[PDB]
Amino acid sequence: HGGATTVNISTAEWWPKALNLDILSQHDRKTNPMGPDFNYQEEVKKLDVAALKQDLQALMTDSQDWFPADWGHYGGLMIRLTWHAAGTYRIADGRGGAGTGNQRFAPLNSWPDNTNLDKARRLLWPIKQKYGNKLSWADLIAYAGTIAYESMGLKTFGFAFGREDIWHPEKDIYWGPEKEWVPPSTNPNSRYTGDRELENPLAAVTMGLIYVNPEGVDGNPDPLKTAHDVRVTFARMAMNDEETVALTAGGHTVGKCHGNGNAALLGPEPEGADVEDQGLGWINKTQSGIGRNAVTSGLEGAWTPHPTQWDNGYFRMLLNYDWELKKSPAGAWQWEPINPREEDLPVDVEDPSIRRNLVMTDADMAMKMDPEYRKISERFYQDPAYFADVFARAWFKLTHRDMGPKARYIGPDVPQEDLIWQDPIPAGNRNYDVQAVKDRIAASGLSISELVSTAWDSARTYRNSDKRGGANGARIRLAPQKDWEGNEPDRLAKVLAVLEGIAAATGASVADVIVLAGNVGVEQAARAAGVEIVLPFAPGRGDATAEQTDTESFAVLEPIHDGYRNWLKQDYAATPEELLLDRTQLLGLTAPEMTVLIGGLRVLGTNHGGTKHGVFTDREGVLTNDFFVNLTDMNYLWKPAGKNLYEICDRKTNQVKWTATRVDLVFGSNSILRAYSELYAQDDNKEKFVRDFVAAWTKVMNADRFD
Amino acid sequence: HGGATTVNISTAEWWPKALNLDILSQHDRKTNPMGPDFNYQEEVKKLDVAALKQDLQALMTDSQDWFPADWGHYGGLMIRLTWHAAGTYRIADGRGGAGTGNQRFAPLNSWPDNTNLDKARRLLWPIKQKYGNKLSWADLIAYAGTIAYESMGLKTFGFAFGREDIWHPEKDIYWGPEKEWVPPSTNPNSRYTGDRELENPLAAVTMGLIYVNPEGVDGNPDPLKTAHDVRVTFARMAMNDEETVALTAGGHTVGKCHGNGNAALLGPEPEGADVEDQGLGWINKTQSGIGRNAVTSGLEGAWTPHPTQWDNGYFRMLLNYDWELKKSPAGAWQWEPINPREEDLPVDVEDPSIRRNLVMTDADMAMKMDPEYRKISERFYQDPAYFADVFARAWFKLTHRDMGPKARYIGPDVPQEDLIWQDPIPAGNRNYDVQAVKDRIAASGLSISELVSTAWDSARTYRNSDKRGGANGARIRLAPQKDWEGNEPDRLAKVLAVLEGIAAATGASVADVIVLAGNVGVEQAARAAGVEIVLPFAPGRGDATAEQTDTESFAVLEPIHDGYRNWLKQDYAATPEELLLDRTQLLGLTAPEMTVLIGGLRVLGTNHGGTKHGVFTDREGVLTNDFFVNLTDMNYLWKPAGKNLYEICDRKTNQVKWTATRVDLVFGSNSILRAYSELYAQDDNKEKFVRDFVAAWTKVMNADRFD
Ligand code: HEB
Ligand code: HEB
Ligand SMILES: NNC(=O)c1ccncc1
Ligand SMILES: NNC(=O)c1ccncc1
Ligand code: NA
Ligand code: NA
Ligand code: NA
Ligand code: NA
Repeated sequence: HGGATTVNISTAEWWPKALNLDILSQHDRKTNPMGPDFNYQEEVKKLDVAALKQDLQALMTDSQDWFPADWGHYGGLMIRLTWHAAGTYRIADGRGGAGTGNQRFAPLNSWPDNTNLDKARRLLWPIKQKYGNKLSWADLIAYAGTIAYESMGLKTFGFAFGREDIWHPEKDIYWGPEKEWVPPSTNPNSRYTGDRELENPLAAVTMGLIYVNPEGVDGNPDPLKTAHDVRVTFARMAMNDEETVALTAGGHTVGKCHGNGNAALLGPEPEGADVEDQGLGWINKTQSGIGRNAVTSGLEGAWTPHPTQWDNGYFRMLLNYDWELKKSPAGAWQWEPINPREEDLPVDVEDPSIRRNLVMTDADMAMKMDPEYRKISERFYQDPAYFADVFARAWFKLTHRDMGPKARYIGPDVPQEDLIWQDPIPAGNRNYDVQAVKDRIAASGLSISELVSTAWDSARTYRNSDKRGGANGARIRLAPQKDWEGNEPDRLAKVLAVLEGIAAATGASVADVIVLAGNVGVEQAARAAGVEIVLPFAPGRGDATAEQTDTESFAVLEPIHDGYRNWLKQDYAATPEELLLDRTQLLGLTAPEMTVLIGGLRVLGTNHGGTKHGVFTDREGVLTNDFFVNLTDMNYLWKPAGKNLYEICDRKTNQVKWTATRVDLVFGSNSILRAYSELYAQDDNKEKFVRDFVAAWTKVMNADRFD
Repeated sequence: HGGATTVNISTAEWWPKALNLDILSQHDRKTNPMGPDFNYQEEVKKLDVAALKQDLQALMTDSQDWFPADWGHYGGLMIRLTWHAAGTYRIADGRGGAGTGNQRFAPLNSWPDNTNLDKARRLLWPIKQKYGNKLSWADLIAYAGTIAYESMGLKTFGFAFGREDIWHPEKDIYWGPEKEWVPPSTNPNSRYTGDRELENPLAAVTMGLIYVNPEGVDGNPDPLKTAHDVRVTFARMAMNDEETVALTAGGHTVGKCHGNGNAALLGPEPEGADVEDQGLGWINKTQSGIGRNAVTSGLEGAWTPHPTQWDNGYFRMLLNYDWELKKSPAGAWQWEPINPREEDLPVDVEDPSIRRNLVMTDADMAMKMDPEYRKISERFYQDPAYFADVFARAWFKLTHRDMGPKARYIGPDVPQEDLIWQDPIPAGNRNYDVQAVKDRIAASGLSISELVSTAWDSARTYRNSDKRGGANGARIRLAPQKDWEGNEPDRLAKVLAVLEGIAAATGASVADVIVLAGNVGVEQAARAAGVEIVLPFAPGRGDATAEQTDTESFAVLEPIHDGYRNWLKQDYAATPEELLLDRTQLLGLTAPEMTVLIGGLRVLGTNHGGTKHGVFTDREGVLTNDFFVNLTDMNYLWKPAGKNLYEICDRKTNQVKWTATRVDLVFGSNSILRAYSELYAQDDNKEKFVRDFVAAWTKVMNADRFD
């Protein structure tokens, strides 16, 4: 046969550095099986949430013969699922999280840490079958641990629904440079550089772990290094000290470690296992892997005397006893108590009249041994009421920190309360005379550059990874945002002065105006070209207050690179086009959209700094395919002027016609991008360019509109 | 930053064997930049072909300063472009060819053999700009060599238009196992196995060569090995001895080898070159690479005294002179004449008053030295008229062997003649009473299995790689097809007997009936389910005669594997699911379509051999999601029964409920496919399953309808 039917037969073997444009073309018609008028948001509403919880509760104690629930209670497992489902989230880029059901596809379905979560997912199947298209997996998975906590005795803070499902792995996510699973923090391709600093975009200490290692740093028990490790990793998943302790205690307040066997004797991870395993993994055909002779972490024992119940066991065991390293039966550093009481011994998973042992992971010990955590552990020990209130919030934050604003939240249990990390925003003045505001905007002595940049910049923060950022809420005017360099705070100030009063004058939100300012500016550059159109408009945006604005959090959204405005804050070690590709992907743009947006924003002179790189025109401020036209023109030759800069030179005359950056010239060099640049440079495609630029513009501006 | 912005950051690093489903999801909305009501077939019609040739002719002698035409004539280069554009085609799978404009994207844009074709493509740009959306690149490229031949003095047989463009590389194509360019025919990953046999699906002797090596087999001049090499490679691109000679002589009757420099001193291939090279490649910044001090093959000299003119020079030089190995200035085995005449010396590319040398490649020598080719070379020497008629056809076959049937051909120069390799088919009886034929079909004592298999099998031959195969022409009834095992010739015979007379009785083509037979059978299994529908229908199919049917050619289409009917002729070394993925891709099916088609065809008992593997039903012959339902059901466990077989067993009882093949179980193991199988197993999706199966069924049946 002659197809390329295995995954490694790619064009990525000869040119490994080459741009990964495939990440822009994800989740398209052909991969998606749903109809095209399908819409989950409206379909989920129709779901009998009441009945659903009837059945999740049901299941938690319906032990299946093919994978026996510890003590007749899957509660433990189901929480871990949801923990690990959410564990992947990182604040740098917002990627990862419970938000997509990413865990039922590779790579995550086969991470060491996600061991046996394959079973959990399958245990849920029959429910997802019963409820069908009204209950995505992403949601079902996010609920499972939450109902589990209820059934085990915790009042949880609430729940939303409305996480749409995907149908393949998120190609856009970079999980770390490692080549094998769980390596030491020094190998040829280690993610640690310098002062043992975890390179600045990742949240786990090694590949295929969720947050940290349980045997301690690099397999080497040390409660106080571990402590440090925990503090950074959780911080990068947006959790603070209080939250972190609360979560760890809260998790380990139920359930068990499983390591009562020989790890190596387990089958291959689910992506490695063969068709007979029903797409599960880590199956053990040699000996029994169910119930009691079962291995998962390699660690063995339960943190509490009653692991199917919510109680204070975790700090009671941790603070009362003294603890000491020992080795699981599978052979793993764990901590056990030095001569405890039989009463405190969790019993056996099959036969309740056999007492087994207790454990602590190195990360559990970090809670006692670290001076800062210790202070919090004490607080929850003698104030359980607080512990449970804190934890229930943190679990709910954990499981929703990536759904973005409350516009998208759905179903009966949604905290009516506004959390600061829901980046809240008022509703906007729905209706009023738009055309009037356009009128007054046009009046001001305000250039198309000024208009369009500001509008662009309010909008450019958005990212689908976790649905933060956007035009909406006009957080651009507020701190910390109005002082960011890339955001040009002088230009900004000036524009807002105008637009704030025009918005005051009109009772249309600064946001709506900031946007409409862009819109106008486009239409002006377009008309001046000769095609006159009205850009569409979505009024209704609120104006979020600085109280409801966690400024420390918003730093991860600072633009320190924006190709669309030829902005680069430093010289980074990633190429400035790789950088753009990242940005573009997070906006949710396609490759062609990315292509037009450059072409247009160049010739409208939106270039940050009043720089004129990639402004291939005499007709600056006028929406034309001029960029694409001179880019593709071989009357010119391109010369490096060092460092993200080139000179465009006439071949005959040798004079320099313009300058440009890698961001600009990537569209004339890359074969797929030059396909698009050639398209728009065609004589017959000036209307296409302009219709097209505008659709894309519009798309970006309505990026965060969940209404 | 945290995106996966370079190509090698994939899931294909941990599980290299894993199924490449990405090949099914190619050429989708997000990669495609055109509008959605765009349609090229109708848009090309509007093109001023007359003016186009005015300009191609124009260009052939408009030498550009940035890449100087040999003698003021690009003719040579432009032919080579089109040759190499078409060179990629292979008959095994139909993949490769001029048909898509695949050459302007990686990998082909950077093959060693395609060296400097990057310049050719760019030289054409301004024309493609001028004509815009009415002239795809795929067509423009296919024309360039054809107008070149005209302008140089050859009456070409004709031209079609209507090759749609792509916007990224055809991921489906496997070019060979090699890891470096042009290696020896023995390295760890060599494509040669056994008696130096080129493994049965590929048409070049090594990676990134078009057909064969010019320095001889493995760099080792031997006209008579080379000869053999040529004979097989060309045969695998569908050319016979007569055609092959004709083409080689015909090509080398104009143009030159360029090797007047230091090869190593050339820049990186276009995918390797940096943004400053304007997405060209092999640029030489150190010294001059234009005009005369120019390197391409490494060989140097011209095959004929007049290389810008069509003449008899090629055989005149080859047959009159005796020849001897020597070395280009770049250092390459070529053959030169032993003391020729100055008159016969092609002059210099810049200064016509300097005489240079002649060459022959080892493949040119193969024409003289091989006894069989020699006989043909003699024939063309003393009968130029014949040579040119033969060659013009072969060039036109070369450039159109992949466009499929003449339904798709467009524009003023199309040979009114029918060539046998256009797999011709009569027009069908457009209108007549369909419902009547349905009526009579239903009458016959003919099962849903019988109906649907036959209908499936007539249709299953189709492949988009080169648009051969399909329901149309009913070539299934004819030889060689009605004797293929997988095609079940008894069952077949029986059905046709019936359907032939029903078609005789009705004046609807056997093809239309064969299809409509399937259609009915579906509707019967569907109604019996309880959903009653009318499947759509495209009448109009002709019935091709066995005269207009090159039976040797049709062997490459024999189904020796069809998962959709659990058919496997042997035990191949590729996995039976990899095999399906290939088939599915060539049909043009998506992953979800692939998924339903299995689910349905199983339960309709279409399984080849009357086998019951993957027939998870009591209600055999009834269109239900039964397959998906029991597949996903964990009351069962799957046990290998050796060799593409498994037993589905009740966990409690240990009895065997059904059997199944890897093709069946791949949908319950693969994470992306089990996503789709779970979808269709949902309680709420029986109508979806059935609407969906039917759309897919329909798609397959109208696969070859270009009307
Ligand atoms: C929230 C929640 C949570 C959290 C946060 C956590 C956190 C954690 N964790 Fe966890 N875990 C958990 C919850 C949890 N957790 C659970 C539930 C479990 C168990 C369950 C069962 O039973 O399975 C665990 C389990 C577990 C285990 C065991 C596994 C088995 O099965 O065997 C381990 C090793 C761990 C570790 C860990 C670490 C290292 C950390 C850091 C911090 N953990
Ligand atoms: C048809 C057509 C054709 C064909 C078939 C061919 C076939 C061939 N071929 Fe060829 N070629 C050609 C056409 C051709 N051809 C041309 C046209 C040329 C050149 C052009 C120029 O001038 O560049 C060549 C060229 C050539 C060269 C040179 C390159 C440069 O530039 O330097 C070589 C080496 C060759 C080889 C060859 C071989 C080995 C073969 C096998 C067979 N090529
Ligand atoms: N390996 N882990 C288990 O088998 C399990 C854990 C928690 N509840 C039920 C089963
Ligand atoms: N390297 N080949 C050339 O430069 C060329 C060949 C044929 N016509 C024009 C230029
Ligand atoms: Na995310
Ligand atoms: Na407990
Ligand atoms: Na092809
Ligand atoms: Na000639």
